[PDB]
Amino acid sequence: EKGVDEWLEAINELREEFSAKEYLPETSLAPPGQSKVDLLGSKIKPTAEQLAQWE
Amino acid sequence: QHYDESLLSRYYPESLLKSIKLAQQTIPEDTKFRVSRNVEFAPPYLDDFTKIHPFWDYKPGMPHLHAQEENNNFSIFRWDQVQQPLPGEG
Amino acid sequence: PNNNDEVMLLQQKLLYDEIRSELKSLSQVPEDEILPELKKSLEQDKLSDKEQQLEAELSDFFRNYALLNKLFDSTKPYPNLIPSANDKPYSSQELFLRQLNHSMRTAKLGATISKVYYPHKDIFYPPLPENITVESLMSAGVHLGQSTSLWRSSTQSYIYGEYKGIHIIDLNQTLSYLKRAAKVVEGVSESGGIILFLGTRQGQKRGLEEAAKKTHGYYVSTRWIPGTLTNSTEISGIWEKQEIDSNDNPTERALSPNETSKQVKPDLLVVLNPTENRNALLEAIKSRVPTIAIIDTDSEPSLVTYPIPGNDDSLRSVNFLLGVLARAGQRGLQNRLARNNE
Amino acid sequence: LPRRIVPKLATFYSANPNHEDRINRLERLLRKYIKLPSQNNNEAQQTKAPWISFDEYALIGGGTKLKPTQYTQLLYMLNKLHNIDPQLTNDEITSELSQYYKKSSMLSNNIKIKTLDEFGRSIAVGKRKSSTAKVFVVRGTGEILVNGRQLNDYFLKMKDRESIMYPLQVIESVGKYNIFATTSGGGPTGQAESIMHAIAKALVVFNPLLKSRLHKAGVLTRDYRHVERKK
Amino acid sequence: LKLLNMILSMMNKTNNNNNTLDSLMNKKLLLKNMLLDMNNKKMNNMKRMLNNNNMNPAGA
Amino acid sequence: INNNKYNNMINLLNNNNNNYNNNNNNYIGNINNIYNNMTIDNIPMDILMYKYLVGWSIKF
Ligand SMILES: [Mg+2]
Repeated sequence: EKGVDEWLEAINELREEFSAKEYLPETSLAPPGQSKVDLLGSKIKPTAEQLAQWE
Repeated sequence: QHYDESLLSRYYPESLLKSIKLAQQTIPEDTKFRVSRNVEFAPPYLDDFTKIHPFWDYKPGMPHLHAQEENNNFSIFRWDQVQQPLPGEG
Repeated sequence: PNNNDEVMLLQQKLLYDEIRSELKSLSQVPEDEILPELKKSLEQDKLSDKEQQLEAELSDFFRNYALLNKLFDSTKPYPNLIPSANDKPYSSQELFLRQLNHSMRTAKLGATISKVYYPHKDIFYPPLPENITVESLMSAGVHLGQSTSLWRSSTQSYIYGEYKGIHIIDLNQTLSYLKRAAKVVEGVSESGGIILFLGTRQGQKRGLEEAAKKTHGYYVSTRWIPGTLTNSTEISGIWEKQEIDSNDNPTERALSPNETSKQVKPDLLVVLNPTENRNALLEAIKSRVPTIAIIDTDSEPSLVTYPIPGNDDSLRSVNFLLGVLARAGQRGLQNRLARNNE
Repeated sequence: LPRRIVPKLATFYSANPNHEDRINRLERLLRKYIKLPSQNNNEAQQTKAPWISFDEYALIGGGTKLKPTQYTQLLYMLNKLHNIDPQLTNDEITSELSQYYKKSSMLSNNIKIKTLDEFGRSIAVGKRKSSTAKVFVVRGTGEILVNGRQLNDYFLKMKDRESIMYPLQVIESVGKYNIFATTSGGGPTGQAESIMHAIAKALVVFNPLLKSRLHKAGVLTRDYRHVERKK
Repeated sequence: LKLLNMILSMMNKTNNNNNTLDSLMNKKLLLKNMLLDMNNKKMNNMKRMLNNNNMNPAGA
Repeated sequence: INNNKYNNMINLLNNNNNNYNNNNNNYIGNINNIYNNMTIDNIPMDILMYKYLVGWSIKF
C-alpha cells in the first residue's frame, strides 16, 4: 500500500525534524522558508447576491 | 482530586477527617467546578482553614455577631489591652 | 551553481500555498455533503494491516505534537514579503526591493565624487584636533562673527578685522583655543568624568546626541531648567542613577536610596550657544564646574573657563567644532578602555 | 575595577529624561529605516491604532513632567513606524512598538457573529422612551404583524407606519421581508420607533454590507431622549 | 479511517487542481498544516479558560 | 499579586496540568497550583485599605 507507505514515511520524517529541536508551534511549524508563525478569520466573504445589492 | 484517608490523615487533624470523608462521598470525582464572577466567597489567597489565625480570625472567647459560645461562657475578663495585636512583625 | 537549493524550497513554498488554499475551500462546504458520504465509505471499507499502522501512528503523532505539547515557552531580511507569481508582474514591495538591489550595485557606476562637502560627515567623521587647519575652519564658516553694530568690545583681542559689515574672527587663535579645549575634553573623558553637551538652538540636537554617544556623555537640546545644578535635588533627584565599572558596563548593583538622591554634578559643561544660556553658565560658576563654550563677537569671554572664538550661528560651524571636541573625547574614552584591557 | 555612580540616561539633565530617551529610541528606528515605504492601505484607512493612554504613558514617560505635546510627539512616531508596509517591516520595529500597545489585548472580544436562526429569522430588540420592541425578520413578501394584529389596526397614525417602513425603504427591500413585531411599553410613537430601530438592527444579518447605509440614514442609533425629572 | 481518510480526501481535492512529490513532500506539508490548525484551537481554548477564571484576584 | 496568579494559570495550562470536553469545562487544575505563593502571610496585609492616616482637620 504505497499510500500507507508514503504516509508512514512522511509521519516519521516529521517526527525526526520536530525531535531535532524543542517543539514549539510557532517555530517548529513555520511556513516553508519562514521563521515562525504567530498562533493568533471570521471575515465572511459577501455572496454574489449580497455584493450585487450593495453595488 | 480524591485522596485516600492515609494521605489526608498525615496533614489534616483527626477532628476534620470525618468532614473530608463525607465530602469525598457526596461530591463526585468528575465534578467540573465553575468559578463565580459575581460573589467572591473564598479569600483571595489559598487557605485550608484548619488553623485559627490570632488576628485574621475572630478571637476565641470574644463576643461578636458570629460567636458560638453561650453568653455565659465567654473568656475575656480583662479589657485593659487590645485583644488582637497586629499580625506578623506587629 | 547552488540555485537549485533555493528552488527546492520555493517548490515546497508553492505546494504549501496550494494545500492551504484548498483547506479553506473545504471549510466552506457543509458537513452534510462530505461527512455522511465519508463515513459511509468507511462503513463499506475494511482496515488493512498497513492502514492500521497509520491509524495509530497518526493518533500518537497528533496526541504528541498537537495535544500533549507546550503551546509556548517560559532569508532573514524582509521575512514578510509575499512574493508574486512568476507570471504576474512585480508587486510594489518587490519593485522597492528590486530598486534597492540596483542602488547598491549599479546606481554608483560611472564616476566617484571627490572634494565635495557632505553635511552629515561633519557629525559622523569629525577630524582629529591635530589635523585641523585654518582652511578647514574657514570652510565651515567659523570666522564669521556678528555685525560690527553688535560688537561686545571685550572680544577685541579675538578679532582679525571687519569685512562686509561683520567682524572676522582670527582663526589662528580659534585653532589654538580649539586645541586647548579639545585636550580638556579628552582629559576628562580619559579620567571618567561626566561631560554634558548643552545646545538649545534649532537643529543642534543631532550633533549633540552623537557627541554624547561617542564620549559616553550627556546632552540637553530642549531647555536648561534654571537650577539644574544649584537646585539639583528638586529637579533631578527623581531620575535614575546607575553604577558602572571601569569599562562603563553597568555593574547591576542596586543602589541605596542614599546614593540615588545625591547630586550628580557634571565634570565638564560644553555650551554651543552661551549667549542664550547665561543661567547654565552662572550655575556652572556657582558649582565650580569647568565650562567650554563657543564665543562669538557679541559674547562675553570671561564667563567660561575655556572659550573657543567662533561663529555660533551656523550649524556647520557649530557642528564642526562640536565634532572635533566629541572625537577628542572619544579618543580619551578609547585610551581609558585600552589601559584597562592591558 | 574602580566603580562610580553615573546618570542612567543620556538625557538625565533634560526636563523629562524618560520621554526624551524613548523618543530618541524611536527616532533611531525612523532613521535606520527611512527608505522603507509606507502602507498604501493608509488611504483605505485601516482601523488599527491601539496605543497606550496619556496616563498610561505617564508611568514610563516622566509622570508629572509629561506634557500633552510630548505625548502627541510619541504618537506621531509610533504611528509612522506602525504604518510601514507590513511586508517590508522587520522585528526591530515591531519589538520597539510592542511596549506601547494597550494591554487590553490580554483578554478577548465579547462579540460573536450574528446569524439567522433555525427558521431563517433575524431577531433584534429596540428601545425608544419607555417602549421596547422584539422583531422577527424573515425573507418574505412584505407581510407585517404587530402583536398579532394588522399594522393599520395597531398603529392608527400614518406617520408611525412610515417610521416602521423607513429602514426597509433605505435598503429598498420593502417587499422582500416578512416582519413579526412584538412591542410593549410606552405609547404609539415609542413603540413604532422602537420597532423601526429593531428592524434596522435585524436587517444587517441578511447583508452586512448595508450597515453603513443604515447607519448613515440614522436608523441604527438608539435614541437616548427620555422624560427628565425637572431639576 | 477518518483519521486517514480525511487527509486522503484533502489530497484528492488538491488532485483536482493537479489534473512524485505528492507522495512525500505534499503529504508532509499537509500534516504540518493540520498541526498548526490543531495548535491554534488549543491556544483559543486556553484564552477561554483564562477569561472564565479570576485572573485578577486582588483588584482589577 | 494579579500577575502572580495569571502566571500560575498560564504555566498550569501550558503543562496540561477528552478534546470535546476541552471546549466546555474551564477547570484549570489543582487549587494549590492556581494559588501558589498566595498565602495568608503575604496577601491579606498588603491589600487592606484605609490603613494610614494621611490628613486631619479639627475645628472649634
Ligand atoms: Mg552669534
